[PDB]
Amino acid sequence: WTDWKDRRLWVTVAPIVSITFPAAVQAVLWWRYRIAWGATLCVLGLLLG
Amino acid sequence: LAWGLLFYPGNWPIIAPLHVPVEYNGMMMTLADLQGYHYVRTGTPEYIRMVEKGTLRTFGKDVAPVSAFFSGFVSILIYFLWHFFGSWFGSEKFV
Amino acid sequence: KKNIIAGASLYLVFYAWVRWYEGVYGWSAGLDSFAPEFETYWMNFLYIEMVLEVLVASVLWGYIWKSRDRKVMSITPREELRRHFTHWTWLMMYGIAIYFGASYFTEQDGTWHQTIVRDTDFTPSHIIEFYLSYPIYIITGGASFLYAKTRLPTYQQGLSLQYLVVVVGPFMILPNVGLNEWGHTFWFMEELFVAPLHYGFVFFGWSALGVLGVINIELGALSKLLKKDLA
Amino acid sequence: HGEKSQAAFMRMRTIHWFDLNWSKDQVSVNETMSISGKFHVFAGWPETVDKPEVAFLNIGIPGPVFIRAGSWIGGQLVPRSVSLELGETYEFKVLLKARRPGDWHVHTMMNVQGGGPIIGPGKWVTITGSMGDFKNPITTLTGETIDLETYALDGVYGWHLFWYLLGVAWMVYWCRKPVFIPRRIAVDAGKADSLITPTDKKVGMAFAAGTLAIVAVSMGQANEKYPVTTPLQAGLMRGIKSLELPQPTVSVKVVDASYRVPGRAMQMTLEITNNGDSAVRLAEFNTASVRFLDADVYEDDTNYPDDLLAEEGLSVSDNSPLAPGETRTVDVTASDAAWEVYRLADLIYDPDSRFAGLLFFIDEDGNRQMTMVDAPLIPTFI
Amino acid sequence: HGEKSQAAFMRMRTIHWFDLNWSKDQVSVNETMSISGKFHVFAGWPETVDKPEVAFLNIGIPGPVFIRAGSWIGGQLVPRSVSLELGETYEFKVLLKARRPGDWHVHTMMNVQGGGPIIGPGKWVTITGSMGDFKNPITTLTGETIDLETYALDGVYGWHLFWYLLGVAWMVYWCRKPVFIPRRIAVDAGKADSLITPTDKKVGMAFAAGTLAIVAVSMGQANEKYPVTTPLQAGLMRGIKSLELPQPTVSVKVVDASYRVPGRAMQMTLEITNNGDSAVRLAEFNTASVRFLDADVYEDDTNYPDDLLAEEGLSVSDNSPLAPGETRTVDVTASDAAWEVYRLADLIYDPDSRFAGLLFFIDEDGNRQMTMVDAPLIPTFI
Ligand SMILES: CCCCCC(=O)OC[C@H](COP(=O)(O)OCC[N+](C)(C)C)OC(=O)CCCCC
Ligand SMILES: CCCCCC(=O)OC[C@H](COP(=O)(O)OCC[N+](C)(C)C)OC(=O)CCCCC
Ligand SMILES: CCCCCC(=O)OC[C@H](COP(=O)(O)OCC[N+](C)(C)C)OC(=O)CCCCC
Ligand SMILES: CCCCCC(=O)OC[C@H](COP(=O)(O)OCC[N+](C)(C)C)OC(=O)CCCCC
Ligand SMILES: CCCCCC(=O)OC[C@H](COP(=O)(O)OCC[N+](C)(C)C)OC(=O)CCCCC
Ligand SMILES: CCCCCCCCCC
Ligand SMILES: CCCCCCCCCC
Ligand SMILES: [Cu+2]
Ligand SMILES: [Cu+2]
Ligand SMILES: [Cu+2]
Repeated sequence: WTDWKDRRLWVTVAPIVSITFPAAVQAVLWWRYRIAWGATLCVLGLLLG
Repeated sequence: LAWGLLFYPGNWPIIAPLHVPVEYNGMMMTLADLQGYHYVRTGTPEYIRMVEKGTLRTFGKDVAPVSAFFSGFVSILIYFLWHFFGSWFGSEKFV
Repeated sequence: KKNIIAGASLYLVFYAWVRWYEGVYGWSAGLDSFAPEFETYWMNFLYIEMVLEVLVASVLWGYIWKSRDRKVMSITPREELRRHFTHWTWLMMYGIAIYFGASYFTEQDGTWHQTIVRDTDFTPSHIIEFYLSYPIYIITGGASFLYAKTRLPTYQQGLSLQYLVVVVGPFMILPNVGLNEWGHTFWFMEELFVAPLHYGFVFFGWSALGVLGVINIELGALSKLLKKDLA
Repeated sequence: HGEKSQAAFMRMRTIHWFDLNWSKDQVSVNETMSISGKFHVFAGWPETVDKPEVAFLNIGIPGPVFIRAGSWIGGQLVPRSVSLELGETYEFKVLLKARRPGDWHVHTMMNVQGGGPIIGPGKWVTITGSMGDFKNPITTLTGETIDLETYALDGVYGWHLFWYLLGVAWMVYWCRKPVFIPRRIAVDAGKADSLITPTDKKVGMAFAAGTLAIVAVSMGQANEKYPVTTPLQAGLMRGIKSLELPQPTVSVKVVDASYRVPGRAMQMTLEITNNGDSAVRLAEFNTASVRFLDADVYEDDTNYPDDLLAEEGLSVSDNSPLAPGETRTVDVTASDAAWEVYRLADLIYDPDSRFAGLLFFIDEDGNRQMTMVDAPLIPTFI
Repeated sequence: HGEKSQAAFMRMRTIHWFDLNWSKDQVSVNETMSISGKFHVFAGWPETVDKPEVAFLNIGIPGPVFIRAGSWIGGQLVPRSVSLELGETYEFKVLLKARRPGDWHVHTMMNVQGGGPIIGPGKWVTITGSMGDFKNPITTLTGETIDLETYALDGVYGWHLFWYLLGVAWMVYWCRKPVFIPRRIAVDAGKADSLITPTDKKVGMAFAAGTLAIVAVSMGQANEKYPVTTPLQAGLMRGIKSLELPQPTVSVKVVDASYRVPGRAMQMTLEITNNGDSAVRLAEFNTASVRFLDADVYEDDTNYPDDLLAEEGLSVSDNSPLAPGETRTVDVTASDAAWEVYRLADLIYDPDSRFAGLLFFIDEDGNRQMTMVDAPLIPTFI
């Protein structure tokens, strides 16, 4: 909801919980295949869904 | 730090139009509050809304930046932890 | 060694059928638990789907009957190369199923509460979410796992650990439905997120990251089936 | 709609909605209807339900088929949450604007933080027309009159589509190059520098610079295009007025109450007094939104939802005009199909077999007094 | 001093300090001054500020430049925390003793547990003399009169110095022996017994015994030198008396309030009644410690801090003697540099654009009535 996108809790929570999967997927899509994306892919999937 | 700090700036151009103030039946409300008021969410009463409400230890306008720096600092640790978590998920061990 | 059952993904037509059945037979004909219209279009649905899912899981999981000597690592890049393609067809099916189960219908159920339906004692967007989609993707994941176990040489060495996580891991949200409906009752919280009652099957989406291990494995016996033919 | 699944004792000992009035039952899109009445907070509140320090006057409907054009409690607009006191009576009113055609059950509910939804009686309202005609005009403190239904939409679409296409282009830059297999072999052999060439790293800078640039220009342009922007408002409204109703001189004491299991009937034994100045008579017993009336004394004239209205559901052993002083004891029997239809008989599964209700008395003139009753309900197994 | 950084709406809708009186503004060391007045707890308390079940009457100063010789609320000493009720008025008094020369801004504040500091208006007080002259004599329940400024100091110094010298001696016993390098080589080779010889281990016993001994002798000697010792006292003081002020018969209803952005002026529209028996007039509007007066009706005589005093800041369209009954509506304009100096105009950044204030009326005789006002403040953008 737009009326929940405030200045204190939204800005605090969204990025924190959002950075989880990008970091995890990056831990093998970088040292196994030097894949530059992987956070972009996570975010593209999240946004599409 | 970047992840934490780029969020609100990256979203502001999208939600700014909905922060124009409005006087509705004598009370002042933003267009976003007016939306939340008009379109009934029978399952989401207003009081569950976890948004900034002001305190005696809060300053007049300092929420957005302070919450983006705190979020960046915590994102540091979150990325740290989930790097190792993901390294584990990449394991090829057999049991 | 593909382009056959990969394009035969009937998941869309079937799921396109429920999204229609939902918006046509559960909008008002399923708003009230009542007794007649509900147990006609939604409870019979539930029973039929449970029995069909149990039987389809018991049947489809017969790759142990088609299993045999799987020394395809001694074979050239023809028989074993062909099996990996089948494995990845299974995995694409599993991906579609996981998408529809954990993303589409889960957030659709999220939409449903915010409108009217308080979870009290039930929801008809629950027959479609916890008892149709989750068992479907569970069946698909188990099928893929068993296929790899019974048909690829590199998997004959005892139950890859990460393959178990992109599997039974996502299975642990089904029994997790006990946490919710109990955290929604005597511990309720009318949200999806702050309510730690939902953190149960938040510890299930993580498990859906075991496709980092299956991919590492399937790109270690396959990297040795393509090395010689570089250019 | 889901009130039927809530604990029977909870539905009976929380909030009592009476004097309800629906201004219409057949509306067209863009038309308005109102719901008015009063509700009385029960002093014998349930223990597991937090006291209503924080409550929100809501509307029960399947999504925004109407829009809440306004809502008042005691004459004040209440867009925020409010505070209530146990034992008080409040007058409320809600103004709806029809938005989506169909037939909808419209309930009046009160969300109580730490408690839950407290659903009042519902009414069937029909909306006719086409949703494409709905208009939600609004004038801002700059005015600037806008249409809240579609305002700012193109901006959302444009910005999200732009950022998405930017992110897709990043992946596309690397997608043309064979991925996975050659990259695995490369780092496995020790050629970790697979496709991270200088030209491939300078593309990263452009993207990173073009990104950090667009954000700043966009912030500036937004500040210049919308010079006035307040934060999301919020905050309790403690100051809410109740109703100064005179104390019901007619005092009723429940000696004992029981209900037949199975069966759709309850039986009270009341000791009534008439400290008032005029002869009174028991007119209606209201509990859990069900209205049991005694046809010989009172009949409904507010189009109360029929499935909740028991015209002759109330049966008093002696409803002879109770005159001044003149204490008396009578056996009341409230029976109706709604006792079983609305799962009120499921009080047997409740870990608290008690009840609460609203007694209404009428004089010779036709005035009404409202008395509160409550006591344990004892299942009499047949 | 830091009140200027607190949320504007919080400063306006919490506690209102009035009838303030400072007994002096120029004190010498060892001299006393008092601060008296009343404060009214606002019933429309902020949601995020816990209700004042636990409050402490404090003093705002940069460290102990004064010492709080005493403090009363309603006549009782309040060294502990206290309880307050929303909507009550209390009389308070504080007694200070000058300790350190300089010029200090002395504020009256109320700490609210779960809330924060609620700072009242400050006054500039000057202390003259030399801090070396400060005396804090006290007589104990044994009496035994002591000087709390330096009492028991030699004991603290002696004991801490003794224990420190004991700990230094332990390290010194081992510091003469070459440390680090030879010790590393020793355990690396397998001579773990580097410098732990029997004589080195018997020194450990002496220290351990000499320590465990001194503690016991010292406990005994303390018990014998101070035979009477109570535990640190503490505990809420719920019983706090308020003020039985007659209900202000003059009733004021705010129709609407707005403020110019930018600008240092606010504008209310009041509907006033005079249910009283004598003709009244609007004298002062007090909000967030700022006092807007109407020179034609009332002028300050309490040396109120000038930077918070607007002698002619209040402007009423019609301040003609409002006689009995005789309802009326007027447009009030409270304007002063302090609106911008004390960051009250920053209500625009507050996620709650509302306000609360204190209206004072005066009769022909000169009596004062105190009415409470509160409503939404609407930024009128110029
Ligand atoms: C990429 C740098 C852009 C900096 C934009 C900015 O300073 O925004 C400040 C805004 C604070 O908004 P506020 O204090 O209300 O003042 C700005 C007024 N508005 C909200 C109307 C734009 O909160 C944030 O966006 C935190 C981001 C910090 C990045 C270093
Ligand atoms: C809560 C974070 C714990 C992550 C620890 C980890 O990376 O696992 C190390 C360990 C095995 O350690 P080791 O034999 O050294 O192998 C390290 C290589 N990986 C990371 C692939 C397992 O694997 C497990 O048993 C899974 C951990 C519990 C699930 C969160
Ligand atoms: C809640 C997180 C679970 C983390 C699992 C883990 O780190 O434990 C590793 C453990 C290590 O012992 P394991 O290798 O099972 O014992 C040797 C197995 N054999 C006898 C075949 C060699 O194996 C299992 O947990 C069993 C599989 C669990 C699937 C969810
Ligand atoms: C829900 C349908 C998903 C489609 C699964 C798929 O395409 O996998 C093809 C695979 C065929 O792979 P294939 O290499 O033919 O099987 C291994 C070779 N055999 C069976 C002769 C040992 O099917 C099976 O193994 C059994 C299918 C039963 C459900 C339709
Ligand atoms: C594995 C779950 C078993 C579901 C059994 C079933 O068909 O539901 C009937 C019954 C519910 O019966 P009841 O609510 O008394 O009456 C059903 C009729 N309606 C739908 C109108 C309420 O369910 C239960 O046993 C409790 C819920 C399952 C545990 C999560
Ligand atoms: C962050 C704490 C857990 C990290 C464990 C990772 C395995 C050890 C590194 C070789
Ligand atoms: C009283 C609630 C306590 C909840 C314990 C933690 C629940 C874990 C959920 C998996
Ligand atoms: Cu649900
Ligand atoms: Cu209904
Ligand atoms: Cu100061």
